[PDB]
Amino acid sequence: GAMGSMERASLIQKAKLAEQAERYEDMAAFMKGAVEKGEELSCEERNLLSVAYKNVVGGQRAAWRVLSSIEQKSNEEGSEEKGPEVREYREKVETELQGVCDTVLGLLDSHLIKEAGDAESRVFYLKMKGDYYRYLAEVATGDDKKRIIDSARSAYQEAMDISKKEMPPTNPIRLGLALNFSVFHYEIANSPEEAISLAKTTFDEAMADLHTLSEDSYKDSTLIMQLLRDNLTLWT
Amino acid sequence: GAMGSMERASLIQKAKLAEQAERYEDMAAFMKGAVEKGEELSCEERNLLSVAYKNVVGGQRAAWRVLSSIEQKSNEEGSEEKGPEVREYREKVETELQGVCDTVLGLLDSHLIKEAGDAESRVFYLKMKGDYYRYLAEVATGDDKKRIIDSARSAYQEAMDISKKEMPPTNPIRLGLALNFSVFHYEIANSPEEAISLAKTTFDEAMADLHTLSEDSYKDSTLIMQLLRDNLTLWT
Amino acid sequence: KLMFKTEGPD
Amino acid sequence: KLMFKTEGPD
Ligand SMILES: *SCc1cc(N[C@@H](C)CN)c2cc(C(=N)N)sc2c1
Ligand SMILES: *SCc1cc(N[C@@H](C)CN)c2cc(C(=N)N)sc2c1
Ligand SMILES: [Cl-]
Ligand SMILES: [Cl-]
Ligand SMILES: [Mg+2]
Ligand SMILES: [Mg+2]
Ligand SMILES: [Mg+2]
Ligand SMILES: [Mg+2]
Repeated sequence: GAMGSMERASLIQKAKLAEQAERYEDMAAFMKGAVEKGEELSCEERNLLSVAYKNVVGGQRAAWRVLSSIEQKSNEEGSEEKGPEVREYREKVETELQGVCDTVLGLLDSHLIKEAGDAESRVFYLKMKGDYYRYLAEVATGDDKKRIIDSARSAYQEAMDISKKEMPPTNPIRLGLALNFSVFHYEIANSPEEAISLAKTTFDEAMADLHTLSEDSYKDSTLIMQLLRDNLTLWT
Repeated sequence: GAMGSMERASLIQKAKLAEQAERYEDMAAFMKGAVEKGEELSCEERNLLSVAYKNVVGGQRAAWRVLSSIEQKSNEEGSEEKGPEVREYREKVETELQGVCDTVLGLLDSHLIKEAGDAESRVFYLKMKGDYYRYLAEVATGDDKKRIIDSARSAYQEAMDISKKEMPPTNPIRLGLALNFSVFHYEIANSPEEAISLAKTTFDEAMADLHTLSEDSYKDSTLIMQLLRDNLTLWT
Repeated sequence: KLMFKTEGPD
Repeated sequence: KLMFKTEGPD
């Protein structure tokens, strides 16, 4: 694509520079270009890809929620009409967000997931697929909302099955997956009891496996366990 | 341009929404579109324009400094060559920064400044012209660095002359101008004593005029006076 | 909206 | 680089 003439290694190097510069749109374009070289990604390269797009879409979601809230305020009873502008600009941001999600899902489909044989890579990518369908679901309202949700559910569920079979309970990828799937359940699928159950079981099974870890792995796993607890504290 | 088909009022409304969403690239494009409608800007619209582009270029300057520092590290004695990538990406960001500065300077030249008759509008725009030549000077290294610097100096100086003739010493536009011109002197023109003198005189003449102000104007002026003091504390 | 904790940045 | 204070945001 736009990055077809740059070396894979240079794109990865420049993704790392862009991260240091907090240039996440650049970071994402470089990692898109690296993915499209057609080689599978290393653990570090997968994380560069995810961090880049997570930062880009995070900005769009934050903006969308601001605009959505204004728009709902402007449609409540007793509100001075202000015309189409809020709706139009909310749609503008929403469309750009959906474009980013579609781009990421395209990379996963063509062909990161099908070439990911190892559990740590396949679970990572399936979690990402669930995540970006979840971001689509956050803004969906039409005849495709239910299918978007089920696409997220299906991706998360395949990732859960593999992780439960192939990874220890403290594996940070497995833990981050369960965290995000539980949030899916809570506020996307409107299944709060499923969300709470998944988070508790995930936390408790990790806690019982911490004894097997080095100090560095312990730090990685407990960091995500704290997020599970943070949510449970709000949900219970 | 790209915004030629949107109403002026809608562009201003959407600039304000983008500010609330922290979508400053959008904010800048909307205000560019509003300027190109050809009407002069109100005080609020001038500030929307400035805030938008200040946020955009601020991100680019922060990124450029990160990349420039890495690049200088990679050219010090005893450093493992890493190839052209740091220089290339620093150039990429630098070129985008220069493009933003050229866009702003184009708006000022065509035709904000020539149509600005009042002191508060003409000083505002001339200060902006000095500012965006200053951002160009921060990254300039070639046969045009001296002329870029003199362009900044010339714009700031015309703005200073008008402000001294037409505005009270506490006028926030006049104060922000003097702040920025003093920083120009200090680190662009390598004239630290001019910088210190301008900041002290500006601070002291404002301090003696505060008694004329309402509580709201007092708050506006003292906010910028504190920035003058902050710099003087580091410079003396 | 109250955003719950999910993996990774922002 | 140590950035000195200038007018306005960022
Ligand atoms: S697989 C080695 C690796 C792990 C991480 N992140 C861990 C905390 C697990 N996700 C990682 C982050 C990177 C980045 N933000 N540049 S690179 C990298 C490598
Ligand atoms: S002229 C009225 C006016 C003033 C400001 N800023 C003052 C603190 C002086 N620069 C202003 C800022 C705006 C914004 N960030 N939206 S709008 C507006 C109007
Ligand atoms: Cl729009
Ligand atoms: Cl580049
Ligand atoms: Mg090659
Ligand atoms: Mg839509
Ligand atoms: Mg019209
Ligand atoms: Mg250059």
